[PDB]
This record gives sequence, structure tokens and C-alpha cells, in this order.
Amino acid sequence: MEMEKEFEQIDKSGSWAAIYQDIRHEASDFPCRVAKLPKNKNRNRYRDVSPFDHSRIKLHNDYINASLIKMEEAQRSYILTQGPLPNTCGHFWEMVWEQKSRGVVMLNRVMEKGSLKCAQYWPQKEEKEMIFEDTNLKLTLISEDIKSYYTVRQLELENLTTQETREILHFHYTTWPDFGVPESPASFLNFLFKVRESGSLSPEHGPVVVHCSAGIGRSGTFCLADTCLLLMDKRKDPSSVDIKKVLLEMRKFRMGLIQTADQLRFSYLAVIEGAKFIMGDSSVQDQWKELSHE
Ligand SMILES: COc1ccc(-c2ccccc2)cc1N1CC(=O)NS1(=O)=O
Ligand SMILES: [Cl-]
Ligand SMILES: [Cl-]
Ligand SMILES: [Cl-]
Ligand code: NA
Repeated sequence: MEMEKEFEQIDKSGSWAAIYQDIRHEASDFPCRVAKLPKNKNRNRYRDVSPFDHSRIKLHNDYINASLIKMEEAQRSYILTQGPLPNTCGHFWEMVWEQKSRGVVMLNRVMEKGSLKCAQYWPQKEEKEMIFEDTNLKLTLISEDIKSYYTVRQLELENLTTQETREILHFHYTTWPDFGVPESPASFLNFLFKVRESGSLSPEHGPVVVHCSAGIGRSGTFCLADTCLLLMDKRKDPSSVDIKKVLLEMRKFRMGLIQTADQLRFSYLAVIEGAKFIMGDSSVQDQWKELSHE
């Protein structure tokens, strides 16, 4: 694969920083007029992380800090959003409901570096459901499966207006530090494939909702890897994937995707290693499971 040749050349010349900064300089710039309106100040976690108008998710005030990353060639969509705020947990679950998502991928912890980077937007106990009065939704913890570095939750979301009920799967990576990277390619891919195996990325469901704290760094890394693997999967041709071009394509839909050079570097590693599975190595998934120490 060309990505592996290019990774070798970037490593040898120690130029991940320059390569990553070139991507930032070339990244699309689009207006975020709605996000910046005064009435939406308290709906944004970070003043400088906004959804572009053209790709933003509208609630059915229609504003949420969330973007539809619509990957035409790969035929997969993701919604990337910030970690919900205390006043936007209702909006968040409303979006899940309206967009018909089946999975939420959370790549952060509620507390990071002493600070609250995400609201407690799901119930931690079966007998303590959450009711969101503004959006008329009820959220119940049904079960959870806790592993050493991630947790999967079965949630029940009820639209109280219609009394319809849906099952939402919550995939919570708990050891991915802000501005950092997963422990190994194996941990990351073990997690990614857990999401894939649930059905949550199927085109029969709405786009998976992915978030971290700002919904760009770790959320970006996750989606870049998944898309690159899907592209080579559809063509069965690892060598045809250009990672930097795919990342630039994603950045047309939301700003700042992948926040450090090392996250970009890690994405190459994950994609090169995931390629083994795509192209028919049937022992590698169990290797990843074992190496992840779940
Ligand atoms: C704690 O995580 C973050 C905090 C602030 C910003 C940020 C804020 C303003 C401008 C650019 C980035 C970005 C992050 N992220 C780092 C990260 O790795 N993922 S993230 O999008 O949650
Ligand atoms: Cl947490
Ligand atoms: Cl802490
Ligand atoms: Cl918060
Ligand atoms: Na458009």
C-alpha cells in the first residue's frame, strides 16, 4: 500500500507536524452564521468550534452543534457533535431520534484534566431514567457490558409524544485522552469493529452519532479510520486509499477534524493494520482482542 510507503517517508524525515499543518492550511472554510448567533452562545461548548451552516444538523430554535459528514464515495454518513451541555441533552437525544441513529459513539470521559468536558447525558442506573421535558423524550439504561477500556450500553429511548420506543447502543471508549491517541492500533480497531458488528453503521439506520468533547479530534480520528477502511473494502485495494485526501474531504463538512499530528499518524497505523482484516486475514481480529486486554 502507498499509505505504508508514505508513512515510512514521513517517519524518516520526521515531518508529521508539517504534513498535519499543510492539511489545516488547505482545510475548507465555510460560514457558521447560525452557530454564532447570540441566542446560540449557550448551545456551544467551545467558542471556536462550530458546525458549518451547509452541513449542520437541524432539530425539527433548530440549532445544535452537530454536522453531517456525508461521505459520498464511501457511502457512509456520520454525525459529529460536541459532548452535550447541561441545557442541550434534550437536543442531543432529539437529534438521535430525528436522525434515526442506532448507535452513539462516545470517545471521551465526562471529566478530563479536572474539567467537565461532557454532561452526564445518559442514565447510570436502570431505576433512574432520565426525562427530557423540553424535547419530550425518556431515556432508560437497560443493560451495560463493561470492559477494561470501553463500555457498551443498551439504552431505550422513548418518544413520549407517540410512545414509540427505540434501542440505542452506546459505545464508550474510556481511555482515549483528550489531544491524545488510543493505547495501540489493536485497542482502537477492537473498539471500531465492536461498533461495526452491532449493525449501527448499516445504511438501513440513520447516521451513527460520534462525539468526544468538541466533536472534532478523537471523533475525527475515529471517522477517518472507519471511512478509509470502508473505501479500501469496497475496492478491495488498500493502495488506492489516500488518507490526507479523505481527511480533507471530511473537513468540508466539519472543521478541525483530527486535532494533532500524532492523531493523524495514529490514523495511518490503524488503517494499515485494519487493512489486514479487510483483505482476508481472519486471525487478526482475535489478535486485536487479545492485545487490547479487554
Ligand atoms: C478536551 O478536548 C478538546 C478541547 C478543546 C478543543 C478545541 C477547542 C477550541 C478550538 C480547537 C479545539 C478540542 C478538544 N478535543 C481534543 C481531542 O482529541 N478531541 S476533542 O475534539 O474533544
Ligand atoms: Cl465518563
Ligand atoms: Cl481528572
Ligand atoms: Cl458539561
Ligand atoms: Na448542501
